[PDB]
Amino acid sequence: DVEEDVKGKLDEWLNALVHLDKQQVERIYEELQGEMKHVLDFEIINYYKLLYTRYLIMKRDISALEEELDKLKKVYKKYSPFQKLLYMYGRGLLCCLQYRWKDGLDYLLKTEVMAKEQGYHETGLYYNIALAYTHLDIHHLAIHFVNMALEGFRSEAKARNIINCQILIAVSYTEKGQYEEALKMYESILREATSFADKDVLLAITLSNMGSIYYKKGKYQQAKKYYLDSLQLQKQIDLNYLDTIYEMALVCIKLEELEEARTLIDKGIDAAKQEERFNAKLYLLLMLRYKYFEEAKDYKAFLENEAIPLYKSAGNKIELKKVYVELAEHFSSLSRFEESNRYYRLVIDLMN
Amino acid sequence: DLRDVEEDVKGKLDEWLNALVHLDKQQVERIYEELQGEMKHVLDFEIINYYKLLYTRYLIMKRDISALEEELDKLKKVYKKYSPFQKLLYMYGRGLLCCLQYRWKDGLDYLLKTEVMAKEQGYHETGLYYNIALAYTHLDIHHLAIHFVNMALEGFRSEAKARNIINCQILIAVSYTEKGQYEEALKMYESILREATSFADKDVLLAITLSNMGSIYYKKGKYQQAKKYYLDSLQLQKQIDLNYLDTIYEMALVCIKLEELEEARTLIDKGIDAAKQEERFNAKLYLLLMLRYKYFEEAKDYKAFLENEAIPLYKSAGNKIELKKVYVELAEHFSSLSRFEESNRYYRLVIDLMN
Repeated sequence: DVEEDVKGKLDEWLNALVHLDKQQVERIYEELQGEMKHVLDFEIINYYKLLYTRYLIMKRDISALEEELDKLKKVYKKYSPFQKLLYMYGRGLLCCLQYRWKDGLDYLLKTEVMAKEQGYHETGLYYNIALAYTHLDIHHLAIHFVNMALEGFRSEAKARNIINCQILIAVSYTEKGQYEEALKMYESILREATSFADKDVLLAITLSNMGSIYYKKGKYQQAKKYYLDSLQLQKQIDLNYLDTIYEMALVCIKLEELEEARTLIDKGIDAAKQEERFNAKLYLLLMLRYKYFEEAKDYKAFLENEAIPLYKSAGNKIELKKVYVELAEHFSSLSRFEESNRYYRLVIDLMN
Repeated sequence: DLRDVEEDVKGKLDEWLNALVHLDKQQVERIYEELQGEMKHVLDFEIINYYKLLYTRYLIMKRDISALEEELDKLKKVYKKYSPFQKLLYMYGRGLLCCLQYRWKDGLDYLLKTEVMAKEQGYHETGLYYNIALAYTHLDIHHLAIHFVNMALEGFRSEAKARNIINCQILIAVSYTEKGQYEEALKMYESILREATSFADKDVLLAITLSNMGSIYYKKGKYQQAKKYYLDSLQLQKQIDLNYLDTIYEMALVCIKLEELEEARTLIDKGIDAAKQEERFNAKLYLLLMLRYKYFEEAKDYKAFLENEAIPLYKSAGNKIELKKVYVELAEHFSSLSRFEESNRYYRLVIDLMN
């Protein structure tokens, strides 16, 4: 009977896990570990076990999540409709963390239809669904859920999530649509003045995209300022950082600033050798240096003997296509259209 | 009085809806002719337009594209002020319109918005999921195609509609075929060979399966098997339609690989005359005509037909899939005539269509 407070304590831990109050999550997680050893009601135990999976995604532990999620898998039959709900939710987030967006979406969609049946709501769910749809390129459905997520997030007055939705919205309308509508969304982010944790991380991304938008619009001077501001906001060395440098180095070329361009390129290269995680990005910067600061004779040489054989290792995306097009454009520029056709045909075979 | 006249019409309109959703052709035609004698009595703006949107679905079922536009272009400006369900009917009809016109990318765009409106109104249609996946198939986006058939599949399962369930299985095996997994697709088609016998239209199910199987044996290299599966498919094709033109076009290619040109030459002429009759087959008519010129007409005449008739036709209608095919043939042609610069030109054009 005394474990009915733990039942309520498990519900309190649920609130801290939904609104992501990490300071409250940790104190309850510790308090429970001592009290969870005594209680032996499996509708109360499996409650904690599933909330732990929710705790694991907050602690970004994929491996431990996979372990536990596979354990609860067999016990799924005898769960409560709400406990059944949490399992489907956890696997969705797992696949999202494993970037299996199609598999995650299936789980997250079931997570929605269960929540509706038993009359349960969580604003984070809509966001994840929207993030799922977005990362696998379904625009209309992504926008649908990200609005409902945004509506709920405004009612909860959490500015961090507000921007996250606004970023997604602006990104989607940028992928296929007018930039003037996407720029105002980014502009709305900058005007926003509620200071929170890692707001500067979001602004770094916001500025990075605006730099890209204005780069496509031809407005190079403005784009460079946005790239510059982004870089100085960036505190990491992640993939998003190497992108902005590569993009900014392009702007310097457009603005007849080959010195600043090469400097940025060299820094990108030096920062890319650091890890094998972005080994692909490394050669993108090399190609850029051969293209503008080396002989075209050597640029072709690097593309044929270094670039192409590198992307034998899962360069299947734009990277390998990029190398083929550049070579194709190279020969057709020298009016040597035969070799140009050869590489052009390879581009078609790749985009099968 | 006039008031109860409409009350019964609304009921009869809702009945016409379910017949148009569950595809009851004999029931659709029945209510359709009945409504025409009743719809001239009702004058309610809400009810009249409700009928007009439903009438579009009739035109889709009757596959009357030329009349399908006129009804939609008549509503393209004012539909925004209708009831929210009338919008969904408009977006849906417009979506399938693009599909019937082989503008799948545009069709998908409308269908996806239709699904968004579906969730907004608390009303979904399992048939919609299928069409979305069908559009996703022609766009070669198979991972999303598979995503939507599974929703349609489980939808069709709960609705106990075993016939449409098979349609999903066929579509699944199609994506697997394009995904390179030929063996798992064949074994999937064999399972349909047993399932087919349970339905009335079994002969049209076999013709499709035997066709798609023959296509797999064609991609493997087993051409002698390819013809046998195609021949059995054609022998069941007693109805001249889209599927007929697919089988007879694909078989012609098989007779080319088997160096049986005379039979291939015969098949094309039969397929050409078939497509000339109904103008819904213009896409495949000029596709069949390209085969006629590629092998049995001189190269210059083949080139002339591509530049002056093929491209203009596939440019008028946004049938980019076929326009891609024409560009490659022109690119490969000039490449043989050592006119690489003009060949190179078309290679740049075909890449733009893939982005």
